[PDB]
Amino acid sequence: HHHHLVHVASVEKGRSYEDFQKVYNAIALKLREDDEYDNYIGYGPVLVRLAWHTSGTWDKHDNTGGSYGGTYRFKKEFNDPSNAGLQNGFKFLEPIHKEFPWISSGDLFSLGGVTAVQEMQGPKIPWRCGRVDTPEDTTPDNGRLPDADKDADYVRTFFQRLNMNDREVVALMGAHALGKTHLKNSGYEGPWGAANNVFTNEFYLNLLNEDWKLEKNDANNEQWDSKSGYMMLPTDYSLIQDPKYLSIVKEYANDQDKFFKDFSKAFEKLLENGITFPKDAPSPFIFKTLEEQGL
Ligand code: HEM
Ligand SMILES: [Co+2]
Ligand SMILES: [Mn+2]
Ligand code: NA
Repeated sequence: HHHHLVHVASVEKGRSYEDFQKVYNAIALKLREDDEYDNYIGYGPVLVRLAWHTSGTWDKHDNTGGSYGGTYRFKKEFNDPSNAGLQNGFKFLEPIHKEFPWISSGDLFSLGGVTAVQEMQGPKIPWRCGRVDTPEDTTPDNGRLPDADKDADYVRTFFQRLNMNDREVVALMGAHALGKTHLKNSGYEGPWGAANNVFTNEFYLNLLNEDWKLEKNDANNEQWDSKSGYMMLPTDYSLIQDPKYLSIVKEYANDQDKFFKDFSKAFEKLLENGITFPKDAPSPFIFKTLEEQGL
């Protein structure tokens, strides 16, 4: 059994590193300017989640979904219950897309995530251009993004569809250092940590070090809560119930640099799943932060 859907990366006509650095800079400047959003968390976390949700529809079996097509712009995916709240990220990106109308939707959504991680002091994420918009009938159906009310076996099985192994899964879930759950979006409420617009290994430290109590929230869903005001989803808590996940959680809690390196690889892989880069395509771009540019 096999399929023949191939998505070849095609560089936006005549564009090079300097063009994409300008898009990065525009995103980063707006992150700095529109910093009141979500009680001064800012838009960084929602842009990371947008990049992940637009990429995380991928199915390795038939190459449907994924970042290439930019299909979140279509109402079926836009209105996926799993994507509730991402509209805020999309709205943030609208004036960026207006200024740089040549960038594909896929490139913009993925670059938004890269920019957010880097501007929030995370590792450098190499990023490749060339995603090409595909039509409305290529939009994947709802239900390909993960449920939160599940255990480690669910998590492991879920992520096999994205060709992610245990280490890649645990690394990727470290992004929950950023932002928070919002009851109206997901039926869960609260942050995973304190410094939730700074990219760190705090998710792993909190998971291991806090005193967690299994509680019911105001939407009648179970979540783990600490006296510090943090929370963990059942899927997150499963990373310390499963012995193979627990070993990796401990590794990243004890070595931020290792987490950063593994996250960077896994996040680039996530954003590139399903894309064929031709042999003569440009090398991955590593963008400078605003702080690096003195901007
Ligand atoms: C089993 C896998 C996962 C589950 C079940 C899950 C679940 C959730 C849920 C329920 C929220 C709250 C949404 C809201 O109420 O606004 C959330 C937020 C978030 N997740 Fe995940 N997540 C998963 C994996 C990931 C991955 C792989 C990434 C990135 C690499 C990620 C990044 C984020 C970010 C950045 C937010 C914050 C959004 C904000 O503050 O606006 N998550 N996640
Ligand atoms: Co098939
Ligand atoms: Mn065939
Ligand atoms: Na400010």
